[PDB]
Amino acid sequence: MREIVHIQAGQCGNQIGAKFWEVISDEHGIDPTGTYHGDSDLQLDRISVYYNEATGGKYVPRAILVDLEPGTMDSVRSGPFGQIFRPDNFVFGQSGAGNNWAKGHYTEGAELVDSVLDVVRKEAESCDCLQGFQLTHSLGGGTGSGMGTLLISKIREEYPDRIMNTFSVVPSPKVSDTVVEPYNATLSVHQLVENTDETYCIDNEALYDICFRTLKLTTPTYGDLNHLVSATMSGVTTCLRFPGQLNADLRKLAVNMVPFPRLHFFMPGFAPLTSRGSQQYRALTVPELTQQVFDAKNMMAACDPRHGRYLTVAAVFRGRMSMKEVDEQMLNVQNKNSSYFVEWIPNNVKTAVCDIPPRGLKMAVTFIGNSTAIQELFKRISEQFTAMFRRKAFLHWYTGEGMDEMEFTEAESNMNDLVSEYQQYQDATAE
Amino acid sequence: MGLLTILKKMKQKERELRLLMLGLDNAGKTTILKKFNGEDIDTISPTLGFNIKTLEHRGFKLNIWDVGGQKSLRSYWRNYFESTDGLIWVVDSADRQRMQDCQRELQSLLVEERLAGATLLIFANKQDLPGALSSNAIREVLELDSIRSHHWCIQGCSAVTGENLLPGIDWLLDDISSRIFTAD
Amino acid sequence: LEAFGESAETRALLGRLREVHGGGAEREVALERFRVIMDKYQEQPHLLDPHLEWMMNLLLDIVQDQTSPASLVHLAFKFLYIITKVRGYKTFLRLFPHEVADVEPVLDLVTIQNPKDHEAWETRYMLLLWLSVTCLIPFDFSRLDGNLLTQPGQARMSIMDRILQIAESYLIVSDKARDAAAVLVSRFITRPDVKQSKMAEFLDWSLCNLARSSFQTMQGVITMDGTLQALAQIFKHGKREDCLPYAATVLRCLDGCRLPESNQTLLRKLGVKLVQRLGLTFLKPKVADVPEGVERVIEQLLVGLKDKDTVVRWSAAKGIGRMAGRLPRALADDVVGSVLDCFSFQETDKAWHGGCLALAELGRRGLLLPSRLVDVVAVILKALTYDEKRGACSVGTNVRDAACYVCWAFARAYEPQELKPFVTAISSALVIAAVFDRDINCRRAASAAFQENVGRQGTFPHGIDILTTADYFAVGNRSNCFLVISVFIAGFPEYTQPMIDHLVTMKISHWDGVIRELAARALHNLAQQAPEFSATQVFPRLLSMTLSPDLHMRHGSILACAEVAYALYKLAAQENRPVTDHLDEQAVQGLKQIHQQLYDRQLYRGLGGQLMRQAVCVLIEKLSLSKMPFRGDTVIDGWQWLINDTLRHLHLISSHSRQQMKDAAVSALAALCSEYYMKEPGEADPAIQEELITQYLAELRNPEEMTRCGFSLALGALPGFLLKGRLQQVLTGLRAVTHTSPEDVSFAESRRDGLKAIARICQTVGVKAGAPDEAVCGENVSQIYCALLGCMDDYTTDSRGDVGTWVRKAAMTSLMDLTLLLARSQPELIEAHTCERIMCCVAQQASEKIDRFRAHAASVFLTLLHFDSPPIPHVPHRGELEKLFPRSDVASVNWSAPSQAFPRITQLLGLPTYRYHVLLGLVVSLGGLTESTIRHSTQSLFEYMKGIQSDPQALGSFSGTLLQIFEDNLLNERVSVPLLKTLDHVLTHGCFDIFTTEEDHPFAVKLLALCKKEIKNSKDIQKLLSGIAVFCEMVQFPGDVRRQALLQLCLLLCHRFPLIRKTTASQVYETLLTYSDVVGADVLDEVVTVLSDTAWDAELAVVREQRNRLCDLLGVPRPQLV
Ligand SMILES: Nc1nc2c(ncn2[C@@H]2O[C@H](COP(=O)(O)OP(=O)(O)OP(=O)(O)O)[C@@H](O)[C@H]2O)c(=O)[nH]1
Ligand SMILES: Nc1nc2c(ncn2[C@@H]2O[C@H](COP(=O)(O)OP(=O)(O)O)[C@@H](O)[C@H]2O)c(=O)[nH]1
Ligand SMILES: [Mg+2]
Ligand SMILES: [Mg+2]
Repeated sequence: MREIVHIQAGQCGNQIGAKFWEVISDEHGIDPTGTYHGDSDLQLDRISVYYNEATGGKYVPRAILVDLEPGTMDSVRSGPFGQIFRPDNFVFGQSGAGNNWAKGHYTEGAELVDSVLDVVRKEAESCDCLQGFQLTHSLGGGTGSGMGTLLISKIREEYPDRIMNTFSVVPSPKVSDTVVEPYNATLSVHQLVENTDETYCIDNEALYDICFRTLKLTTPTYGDLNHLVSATMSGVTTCLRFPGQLNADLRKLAVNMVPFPRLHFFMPGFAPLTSRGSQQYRALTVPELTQQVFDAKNMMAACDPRHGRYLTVAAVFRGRMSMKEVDEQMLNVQNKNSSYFVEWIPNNVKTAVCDIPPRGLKMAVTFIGNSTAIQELFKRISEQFTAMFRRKAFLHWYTGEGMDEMEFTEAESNMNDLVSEYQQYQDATAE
Repeated sequence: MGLLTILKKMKQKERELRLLMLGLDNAGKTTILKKFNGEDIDTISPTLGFNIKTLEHRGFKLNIWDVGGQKSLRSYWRNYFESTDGLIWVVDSADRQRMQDCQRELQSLLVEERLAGATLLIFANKQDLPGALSSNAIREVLELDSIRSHHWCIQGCSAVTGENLLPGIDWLLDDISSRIFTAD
Repeated sequence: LEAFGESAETRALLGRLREVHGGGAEREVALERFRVIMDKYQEQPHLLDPHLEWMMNLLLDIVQDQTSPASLVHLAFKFLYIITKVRGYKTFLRLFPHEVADVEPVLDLVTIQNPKDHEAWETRYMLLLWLSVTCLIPFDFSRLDGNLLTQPGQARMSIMDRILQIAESYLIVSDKARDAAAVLVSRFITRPDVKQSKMAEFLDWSLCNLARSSFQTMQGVITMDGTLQALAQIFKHGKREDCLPYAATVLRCLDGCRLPESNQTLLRKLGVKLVQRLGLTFLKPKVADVPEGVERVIEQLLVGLKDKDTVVRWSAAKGIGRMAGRLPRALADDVVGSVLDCFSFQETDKAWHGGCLALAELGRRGLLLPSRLVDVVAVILKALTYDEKRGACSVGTNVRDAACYVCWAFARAYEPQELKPFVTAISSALVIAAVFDRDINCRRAASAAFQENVGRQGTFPHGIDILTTADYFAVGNRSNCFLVISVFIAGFPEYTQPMIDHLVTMKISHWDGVIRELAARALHNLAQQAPEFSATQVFPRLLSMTLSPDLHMRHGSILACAEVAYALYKLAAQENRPVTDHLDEQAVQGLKQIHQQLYDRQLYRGLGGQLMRQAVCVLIEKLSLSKMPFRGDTVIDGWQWLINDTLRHLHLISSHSRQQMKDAAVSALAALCSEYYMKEPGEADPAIQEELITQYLAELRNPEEMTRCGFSLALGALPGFLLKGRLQQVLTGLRAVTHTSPEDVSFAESRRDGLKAIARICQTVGVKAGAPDEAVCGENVSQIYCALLGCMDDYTTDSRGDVGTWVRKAAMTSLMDLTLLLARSQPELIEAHTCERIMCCVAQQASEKIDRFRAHAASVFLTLLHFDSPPIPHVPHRGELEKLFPRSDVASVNWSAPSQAFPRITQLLGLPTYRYHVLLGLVVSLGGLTESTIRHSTQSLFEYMKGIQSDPQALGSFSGTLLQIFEDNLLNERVSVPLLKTLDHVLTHGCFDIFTTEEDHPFAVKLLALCKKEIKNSKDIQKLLSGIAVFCEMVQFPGDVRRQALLQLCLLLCHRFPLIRKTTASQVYETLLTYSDVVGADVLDEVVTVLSDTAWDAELAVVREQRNRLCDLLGVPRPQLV
């Protein structure tokens, strides 16, 4: 019984966490009342990984909400599934940070870190075997990313033998109109490269393009981006929430998908892509699903895996299919003399099989790739860092709080070194 | 909560003072409020409830309340005796018959457990009236001299002409700022 | 932010509500727009105070209209709620209406609310608070009802009755409406009529809720929290004579509820809150006969300070402070004594936070007596220095925060004469903490307390002087507080010895290495303000700490000793006196036993071995840079050894601290050789010069890589006087490693370090024209330039990636360090051919695809070109390059960004000498894999081709250079696919549109043959695709080349891989659709159908016939099996 303590910081992180919880509640079979009305034995086979055992068979999530203002904390408490969460799991302040990393990491963040670690320890003590920690947040805000990095560092210092997962979200100009989002994006990346094991990059530019073109939406909002993020998250943790022949361990999965301790960034994808309301279209075969999941269009990141090198790949299918079909497909794809040869799939994919598809779909597939193309994203924000740091724009907001230009130079050097290492390993021999 | 956050909160609370205005009916409790802001007083109606006004003066945010001076509205004054930094009792100088009602109302308000921490301002309104009692006479009928556990004071004014109100408000604000903090 | 500069936008957004309430996408957009506009003032919402009223009235004239639909009313209430979270309800509700005509319109709206509608929770929240702001009306609820017996058969229910039935229902909900129900009852039961009518009913309901509810059932916990909050609010905002009668039954029930043992943090906090609310109902409010329940309340509130959460500790401290302020002066002493018990030795650090909070709360009111000064103060001195390590984490932040809070509350707890006895122990504590504290919150927490103390009292030594400098913003940077403000504070005699003692005791023995280094660097400067005290008292102290069993303490003490020795040497160097004047024989005697006491305890093993080596190397460097008196003593022979061993065991050091270790060892060796290895002025020891050099040279051949890497930098750090007649051997030994041998294929770091070592050696010896084995002369200058250029073509590619690039970096910084030297001595040595080759190589390494090496190369090029003192001779098109890169524009250029580099590098094609190399370098970027780099390079190349496309001569020379580059890299896998992709792009863009006029151009006639020879017998899929694209783009050239390309395209259509078969047809379709003159209209509807119908991914034998049929249409000879 491996228990994973879930965490969600910032407005975007809290919203993504709530959406993912509400999505998996319908798959596991737990009504929002806090009881299980599911009719499948496989559902309760691994429910303890994300739910606690209370009196009367009531399942309580393991999430820990954290913020610096109360607005979003109040919206989730009154949401469709706002009763399952414990009232004492909501930690918040009043003033917020103000889209400032120094104010959300060193002042208010470090001020509420005590109350947050209180609940973190209270939750960790109620677990038979703790596996790791998960956090959902963004990188274009102050409170969110600041408190996320601070809590990650604290959990690493107090629990060095625990895995860390961060479903960080990369901002984009087409979604936000804030000028200091590059600075906060650079600092969080520097902190994560030092205190993280897994980082699922979820670009906010790829999701917007998908919602605008694929879904054919006139004016997409955060509701068309959060649904996709929650769907991808549910598709990623399909093995960690249900049985499976493949090894569904978090530590072993991270070890196999983290061959490099600085290139631990993973691009996640999922086909078929659906919107809100309309989700029951058709049932795609295994070949079509594999072709769509490995397509740059079904990628949550703005980078294309084809423009790089495949280091590690993890595929997870769910629906009504046998492992033999997936194995034959994956073996014929790499066969250069077959009639189904492609040029965007490596010669080793960790395939998985499941019998519990999501809601509104009969079959689904998820892919996670440690390709080097993600470096492109690291170069997209870096350029912006050069169009501000050189002019010292809005630097009095950071230096006035306590930060030094020595912290900015170190973060820039770390980002440059990461990009250089990625580009260097991209040119390695494929032996 | 950190010391810095605790101090940020103490400053915001001290920047906002509270002044509860009371007195017998038809004593000019609304006219003084309307004159202190620069509004019109000819179109004033007899208050049939209560009013609140948030103004700024000498860097202080004054949330002045004004409750009815009626008997059926006197049994509810206890609903506004919380976080009151100052009290302002209005008295009609031209009123010579109901001089004991105000003296009885102020005495009952002085023996209040919640109003012990505030500065008393006696506004002897309606001074231009030919039959208006001077400040010395009113200082002897309201039994103001006996008071010792309250920083009281009495100044004659006229709301219609806006006279002697600013000095009284300034004295009240100075006496309120002379202290540091208040009790819970 | 001075004012609200978004009034028109907010007004328009509010007005658009009446025509966006029927939309689902626009509604969310407007909501998200209203949220982001209002969140800008979350840190200072007071600036919005002048606007509140107008926006509130706008949202009110939409929810206060009878023609308003539910959906439109729900958006207005959502906006109203958005304005109440930012300003807060306590301040925003004072402006809401409160007229007697708003009592029934608001209660009737509260009676059409769906409790099961989770989407409309903001509506219910705004409803309850409005109903509560309407219970202030100074009238009886009876006067409003009028006559209840007007409806025969069913009498109407009273307004007060309805409100009691609204509050009881909303106080057991799971949404945010329950919190709005807590604010309603607080203004419903606390009035006269309701007090006499429904107080008993509500109390029975609450006592029933807390008599049946549990902390296990979810709804039970929901019932517990709401009831406790309601009771607390009632006891807070309730009269004391109407409440005291019920205080005896409420506590008796709370005691039986068992809250302390329950596993809920909110329930316990509310319980402590309700316990402190009942506690003050028994005492009389004071303005600065003890029932039995007060003792039980105190016993409960003194057990709420040892809680496991700070949210409950703060509430317990507030309750204790509020209770002590009401009790007599006798029980206050007992309460203080009982609270002081929290600071016992057996109590944990959590109990200390609550104790300090209670002490601060007591001092704020001025209840602590003078007799409690010798004790309480004695505890604070420790709470300010609380910093322990509990396993892998650290604790002591909240303790120091509470200590600073207590210190800030002592400026009004005692008279200036009452606290006059402890102004020497508390001023030293405040200052010391604000200066060395780790956390920034504590530092500024100590800064505010000191400011308040010097403002109210003003009896601290140099209060204004210390406050002006160490202000709120000055203590923001931790580095500034340790190396600058610390010296300013130590300038006075009252803050010198205490600070040094605190630094040497705790900070030196800290668990963090960065903190220890900062403390050592701070002591370095502090020793200047107190040399005698640091040489007679601190040096014995640190010397005894170097013999401690603790590893971190030993490292810190060694660093402190080294820094103090360096400071003493610097200070003595001013008066021109030896360093022995400060340190005594015993002090210099103990500085010669540190390393022999570490090596004899085997303290150089394990994880601490690297730290001990670093500390000892820093100490040796600081001692050698001071000219200590250890010459001739065997101790020197020890130090040297400890260096060599390090260079021999670099692979044992972790990968996160090997570079720093190597650099420190090299620096120590350099400082030692230029101090303890000199026989005479200008000469060196013959025995050591020989043995060290032979050992180092023989070590260069060790198969281990890290050893060679270390010994390279070691050779590159020796002084100049030790290489007066051994340069001809050291240079040869260094060049022997720079060569790539069959065994040293993946050995790139060794050569990277050898190049850097050759740079340093060449810089130290300088140039002397005539002396080969002493200095760089015209005899050993060519060999150096040849060895440096032979490492610029290091494109070694392994499973680690393109590691060879690293070596290239060492070739750009080395070749520079040499050139700049010659120009500053003998510019004649800089030959023309060598300079031209160096410039062309720098140009190629600055037109690469990697972004950090390309940026390094451009900077080196600019530095070599912007050299004017003197100007480097023999510079091809020097003026041209200078005009292309003016000094004014170089000040702001993003060379790392391809967009701000490729358009500036493509212009170099205009110069003949650069045209070739620059293109060979840009081909890798034009045919790489990075998408942004490909796009930028292609755009910059087309921007330059547009200027020479209509020129037969320029275009011809460009094509010739491209084909020469292709031929030179024939069969080269690192240049074949990229150059093929570049050619494909250039052909698709239509740059060579002039050569397509005639027939059989000398360009394509050989380009096609080269492509054929390149793709002859190729299995790579990418190479095959590139070749197919090139052969499908080359069709534009008429003549025999077109027929040969068509024959190749037919040959490739029938390949072993069905994928290639399909891609060839897919590309041939596009090629035919593009160029129409290639095939006439008489056989054009016969090719498209065969390509669309024929399945090129099916049986190859069957597709051979269709493919052969497409050879009889295109007119291509049909090949056979040879
Ligand atoms: N995809 C997505 N991005 C979001 C969402 N909410 C916010 N963002 C992005 O998050 C970034 C920062 O905003 P938040 O995360 O809400 O801010 P915060 O992290 O709470 O920080 P403070 O505002 O300083 O308190 C911006 O770039 C937004 O575009 C959301 O629901 N979905
Ligand atoms: N002559 C005179 N009349 C006044 C003065 N102040 C108020 N009044 C009048 O007295 C009446 C009572 O005023 P009002 O403010 O309604 O009394 P309140 O309702 O107790 O505050 C109004 O008609 C005022 O115009 C004053 O200073 N002098
Ligand atoms: Mg926010
Ligand atoms: Mg009135």
